[PDB]
Amino acid sequence: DLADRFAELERRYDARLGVYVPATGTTAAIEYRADERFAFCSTFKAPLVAAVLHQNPLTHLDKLITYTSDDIRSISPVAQQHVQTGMTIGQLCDAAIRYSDGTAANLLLADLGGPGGGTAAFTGYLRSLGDTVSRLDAEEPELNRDPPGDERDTTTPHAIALVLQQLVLGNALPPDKRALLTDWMARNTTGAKRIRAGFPADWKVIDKTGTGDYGRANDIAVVWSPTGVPYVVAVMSDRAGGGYDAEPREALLAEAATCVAGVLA
Repeated sequence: DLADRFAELERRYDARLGVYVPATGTTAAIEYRADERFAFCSTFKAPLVAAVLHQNPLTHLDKLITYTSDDIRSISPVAQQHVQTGMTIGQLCDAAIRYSDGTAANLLLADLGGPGGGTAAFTGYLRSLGDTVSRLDAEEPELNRDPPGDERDTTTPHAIALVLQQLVLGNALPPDKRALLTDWMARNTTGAKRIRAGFPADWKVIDKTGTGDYGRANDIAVVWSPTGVPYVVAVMSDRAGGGYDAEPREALLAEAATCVAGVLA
């Protein structure tokens, strides 16, 4: 009945909802618009940190990266406070995952692929994980603003779930690197009202959110049942009918996750 429940969510919230939960050995795949493109918004910062971690020795995380206040062209709660100091790469990975800092992400992009090639190199990193569908094309903030229907800066819940399933559950990062990506997302500050709110509090929830224009509200998560069985949950939504300033409805994501929690019970 999962289709009819998800469709009622789309009726009630006036939204397009995309859900993908990969099949496990015990469970079938839960999928709803799972192969439609949704904007990444800030969800790309999780694989972005993975890409930085993967390409460099843990020594790189202590390289201090300098930037100005004019480099702050986006919501940057943490970077905001060093508009001349500089941060260490590990702290940008931190700010980019936990506070969704936009400046952190732009700097992490530049670290990854240089001044002109950050989004191509990020995209290439996903390609190397077997994701041939996702694309990042702009930096912060333009990547949150592409028109509905535009393929630029989009992923699919299917693609980003499979990517996530390789980063946290798979062997895409060495144990220590994997451990730090898992740490940052589990200490996220932004996801309380989305997938986390839809899952019973003794399931473990690790996530990275994205929010953008056209009512875009995303959460990608790995969750662990009380007995430790891991599931990956990608929930993406937009409310494009309302125009660029349409309000995102976090509660839609929480509800999606509640349905997911009820079939993985």
